[PDB]
Amino acid sequence: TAIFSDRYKGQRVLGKGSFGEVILCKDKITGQECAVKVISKRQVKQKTDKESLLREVQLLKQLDHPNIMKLYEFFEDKGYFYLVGEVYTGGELFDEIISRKRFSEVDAARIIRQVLSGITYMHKNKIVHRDLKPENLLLESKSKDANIRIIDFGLSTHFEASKKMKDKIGTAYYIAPEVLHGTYDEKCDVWSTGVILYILLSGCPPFNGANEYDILKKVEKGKYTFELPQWKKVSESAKDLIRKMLTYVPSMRISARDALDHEWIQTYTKVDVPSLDNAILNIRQFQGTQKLAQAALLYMGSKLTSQDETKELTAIFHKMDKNGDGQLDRAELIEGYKELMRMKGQDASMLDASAVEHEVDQVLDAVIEYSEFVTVAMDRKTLLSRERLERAFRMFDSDNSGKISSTELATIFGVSDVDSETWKSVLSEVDKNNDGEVDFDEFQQMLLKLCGN
Ligand SMILES: Nc1ncnc2c1c(Oc1cccc(Cl)c1)nn2CC1CCNCC1
Ligand SMILES: [Ca+2]
Repeated sequence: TAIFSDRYKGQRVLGKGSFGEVILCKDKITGQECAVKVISKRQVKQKTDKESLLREVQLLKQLDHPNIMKLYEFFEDKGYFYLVGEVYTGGELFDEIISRKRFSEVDAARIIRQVLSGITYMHKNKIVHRDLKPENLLLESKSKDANIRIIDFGLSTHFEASKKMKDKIGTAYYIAPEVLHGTYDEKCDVWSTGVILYILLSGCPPFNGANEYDILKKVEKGKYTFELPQWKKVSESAKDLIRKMLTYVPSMRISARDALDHEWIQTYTKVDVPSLDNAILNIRQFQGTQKLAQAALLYMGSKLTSQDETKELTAIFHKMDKNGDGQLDRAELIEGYKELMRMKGQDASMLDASAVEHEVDQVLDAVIEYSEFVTVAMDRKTLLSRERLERAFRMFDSDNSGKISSTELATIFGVSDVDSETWKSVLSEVDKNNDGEVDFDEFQQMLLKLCGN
């Protein structure tokens, strides 16, 4: 009954999350800022009925814990769901960890106590996460003492997971084996936390592989070891907790509540404690790899979307061109730009007609010839993905060599799920005399060829 766009105005894009885009919105009356997740009904299938989702939303809005994202409102229209809640500005936990100079078991214990405290509270209220991963751990604010906030508790119960690799990066490392076979309960979140803890103390995923399916095979077998040099400096109580959290049979696995009472959490959140330097280095490399694979898939996705929309907007304006002089008025360009989103679905950044008019005004200030309007309007859509790709390449290239080796390409394309023979074939066409490494432009050329260009 209540309309989302009548209450809130979209201010900035916050980024892509599970099931949808996240937008920084502001209440038009009170000035309250909020983070809004927009879920497209045509792209995301519902697992439950309308009344089951309404009942969970009503419960989720009443729950309150300092390590759980606060939900404020919920809206639904013909084609979307709008989940409105509190905005957190500290970024992803792992992006803050790689910025600091030192990281010890005290820092890892304080992180995991917060995550376990939030999970314990949500399990007492019969809510399961299922998709707990570092990307769902946000820091409340930019301060070094900020609490961790878990986002997306309870959503996996009501929305089906995306099958596209651009939406599944990192997910295979943390998923509990019982989730893969279909019988699972709240203990799956203890397993996921166990994996995160293993990565915080060693910087290496316990279940790894050269591609998504190889990771899932290791997860399904459930076997892992503490046979890496970096585990020698870690306490025995930490390894005991990980062992209890990564116990295969969920009825034998420790509960979130009992993981809080574990000796490791009690000792390290209240006796020599060195900095886990090799772990930080490995987390920094792991984070850079995941972000570059993700940036590569989103670059290819936005390039295909841009090609689709460039051609559709050209056809719309060509039909609207009454005399065929290649030119149109501002009012006509709004009509055609609105027509594009009416058929291709509403864009998260274009919440209502007023947002569409402002986007058209920004393009008209740079450039009337409708072909020029199309080019500038579509380059603005890809801007973020192109600069994210170059920035992620530069971050991955930690020695500033300007190049990425074939072994690094194999790792990146493995995480991106691009077949080995497919990317090597593309590399041969970009540079016929390739010498086992590519610069940024050659890498970008490879991605353009990997999406039909
Ligand atoms: N609370 C937040 N504050 C700031 N940004 C948020 C979020 C967030 O979690 C949401 C935001 C709105 C609704 C729901 Cl159900 C979850 N998702 N995002 C988007 C981020 C999530 C982490 N990677 C970058 C994009
Ligand atoms: Ca390099």
